[PDB]
Amino acid sequence: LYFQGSLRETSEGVILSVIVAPNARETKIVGIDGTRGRVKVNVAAPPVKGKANKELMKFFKKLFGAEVVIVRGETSREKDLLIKGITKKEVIEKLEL
Ligand code: NA
Repeated sequence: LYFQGSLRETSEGVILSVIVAPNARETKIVGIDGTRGRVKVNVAAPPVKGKANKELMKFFKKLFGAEVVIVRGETSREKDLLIKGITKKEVIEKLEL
C-alpha cells in the first residue's frame, strides 16, 4: 500500500500529492515521504518560467493517459495534481509499473 498515502479520489479524479525537486538528471519518481504523504518526484527542468511545473504535468499526463492540472502549489515544492477522470485503482496500477 505504498503509494496510497499520496493519493485520494474526489468526484473529479485523483488528487496526487507530490513533492518536487527540480534540476534533476531525469524526471522520475524517486521515493515517497511517509510523513508528508507525498510522492517524491525529480523533475529534469529548471524551476524558472514554470518549466518544472510544465515538465511535471507532461510526465504524469503521459504516465496516466489523462489531463493533469496543478490544483495547489504552483509556486511550491509541494504540489497537488488533479489527474482528471481517472480512478485511484488506475493511478496505483500505473505508479506501480
Ligand atoms: Na516551475
